[PDB]
Amino acid sequence: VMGFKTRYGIGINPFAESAAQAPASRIQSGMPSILNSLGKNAYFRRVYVKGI
Amino acid sequence: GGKYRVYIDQYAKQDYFTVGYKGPNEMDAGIYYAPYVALTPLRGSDPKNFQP
Repeated sequence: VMGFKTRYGIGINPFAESAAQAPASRIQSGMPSILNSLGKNAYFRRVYVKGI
Repeated sequence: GGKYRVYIDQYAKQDYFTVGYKGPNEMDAGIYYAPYVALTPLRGSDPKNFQP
């Protein structure tokens, strides 16, 4: 019987959303989610391309 | 008095003492502890989840 295992977690930059003066409750998750970072991370931008 | 080896029953049920005799031979004790084996480790694993 054989296999393998890992652990590494995940997280984001505290100011990545750039869309608020401050986060709710003075405590949040650093783990990205639909309520935290989807479509909000200031470090990245996406553009679709068509018609080359 | 230099005569009796006094020990403490830390779990005495209420308050008492017992006086006893142990001579120089193992046959002068009145009681015997006869270990055969001890602390044989039990070791293995379950590979289905690989826990020890």
